[PDB]
Amino acid sequence: KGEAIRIRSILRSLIPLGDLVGVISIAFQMPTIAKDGNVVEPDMSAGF
Amino acid sequence: HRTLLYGHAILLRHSYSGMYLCCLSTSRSSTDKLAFDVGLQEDTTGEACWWTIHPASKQRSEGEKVRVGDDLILVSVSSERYLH
Repeated sequence: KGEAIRIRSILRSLIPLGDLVGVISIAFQMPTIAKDGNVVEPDMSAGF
Repeated sequence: HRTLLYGHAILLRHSYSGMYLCCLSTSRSSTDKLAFDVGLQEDTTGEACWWTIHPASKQRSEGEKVRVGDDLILVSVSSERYLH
């Protein structure tokens, strides 16, 4: 369908592939064991 | 010999070259990565050549007679982008 093809092409023009790949390549910050033994958990509502 | 109407696709042939105005779909993309470029192509076939008329003025409406000297806005059939 030409309409669907046009819409998909428009969305491809809107969003580059490399930007999506880079955002996927971005890595989260890591929970880590502290000296006392507890887990310091990054606040997720303020992070990636 | 047909009478032009608002909201009707039109195909333009350049007088000198004999080619047809269209959206190239290949863009220099400076400033606006989203927009395409506009240029001539030889082939008649394709949705790129055709452009849809729309009434810029509020008084004119879809299906109305086309004025001789009225302001006008054209939208590319291929990507729904105005001649900008």
